[PDB]
Amino acid sequence: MASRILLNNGAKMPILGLGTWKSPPGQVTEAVKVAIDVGYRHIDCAHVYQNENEVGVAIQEKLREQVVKREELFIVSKLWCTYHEKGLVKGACQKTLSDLKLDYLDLYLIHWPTGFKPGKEFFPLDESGNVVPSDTNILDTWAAMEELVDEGLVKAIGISNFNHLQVEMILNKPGLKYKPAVNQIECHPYLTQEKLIQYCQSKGIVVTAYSPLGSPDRPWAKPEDPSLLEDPRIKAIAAKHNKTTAQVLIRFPMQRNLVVIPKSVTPERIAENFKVFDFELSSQDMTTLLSYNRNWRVCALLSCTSHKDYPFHEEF
Ligand SMILES: NC(=O)c1ccc[n+]([C@@H]2O[C@H](COP(=O)([O-])OP(=O)(O)OC[C@H]3O[C@@H](n4cnc5c(N)ncnc54)[C@H](OP(=O)(O)O)[C@@H]3O)[C@@H](O)[C@H]2O)c1
Ligand SMILES: NC(=O)[C@H]1C[C@]2(NC(=O)NC2=O)c2cc(F)ccc2O1
Repeated sequence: MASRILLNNGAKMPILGLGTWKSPPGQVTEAVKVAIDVGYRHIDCAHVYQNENEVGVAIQEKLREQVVKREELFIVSKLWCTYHEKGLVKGACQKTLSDLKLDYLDLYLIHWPTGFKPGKEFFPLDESGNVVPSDTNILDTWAAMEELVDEGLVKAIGISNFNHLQVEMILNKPGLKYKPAVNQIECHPYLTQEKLIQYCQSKGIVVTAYSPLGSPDRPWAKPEDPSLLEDPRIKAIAAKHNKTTAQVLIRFPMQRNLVVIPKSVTPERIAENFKVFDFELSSQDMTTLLSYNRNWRVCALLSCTSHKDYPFHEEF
């Protein structure tokens, strides 16, 4: 299968990337170095993950070592919710660039459609405990993102956790200069997202699937939540193809024409997770995995359910 998908900005994005949420700062430099050594060319980052400096140390080393050229890498980061104000977006991008040791990003995403009050706290909640919003409109945030393209700091802009109509708001924004290239959303067999994927693909927007393994290291997991890596039905499909459960869970979105970004800091698993271009799931396998949908989310942003722009009220 082809390793890179064409974006609506004319650049090609690797369909397999390395995730870095929850990767410890003491382990993520080695994790990104090993990932680049074994073939990965896309790294998914975010300022709110608090490890971009350490990701940058790895990228910089592999670039200086001439293990890879900058043009061959596809580096993604995300604008955090406390920087939606027009006057804060460039600084937020520039801090990410400085941390990552880069002079441009390949793709910069609005991390959530929800803007929060600016300040040192990433989740600034009022005496009572609810997120304090910003009044900045997300069409104005989008215009600020478009300026980053026109200034050369980013080659592509996109969105993340946007529901279908929020996508629609962006796409219908008066004066729209650049369409979003990507919508990065949670997607796996327990949250299959057919409606939202269809809408986005129909518009030339590429979808990236996050938490493709079900995020077993998510901070709020409970023993009684479903577990994709332990699902006997998924292990059965993996056994049939002589692959691991993780490899099936990574190959599944690839065959829906999605980009996928599994996280690991374990060198053996980083390597294993990339070995997904040598087998094919059947259509029957694909439909069977889709049938496991239960609308179950890893990331529901539970402190923001009353924000004007909370995304997960809408069906899709
Ligand atoms: N846009 C957003 O709002 C958003 C939200 C969530 C996630 N994301 C992105 O998506 C990435 C992936 O999602 P995620 O971090 O939630 O979870 P994930 O990729 O679904 O799962 C990560 C977990 O799976 C384990 N693991 C990886 N490979 C494995 C294998 N081959 N066998 C067994 N276990 C394996 C990892 O363990 P070890 O690391 O210990 O090996 C880790 O505990 C993130 O890191 C982030 O980059 C973005
Ligand atoms: N479940 C949620 O709603 C998650 C999302 C998230 N995970 C992720 O990758 N991007 C994100 O917003 C995350 C990351 C953080 F550093 C802090 C909070 C948090 O809430």
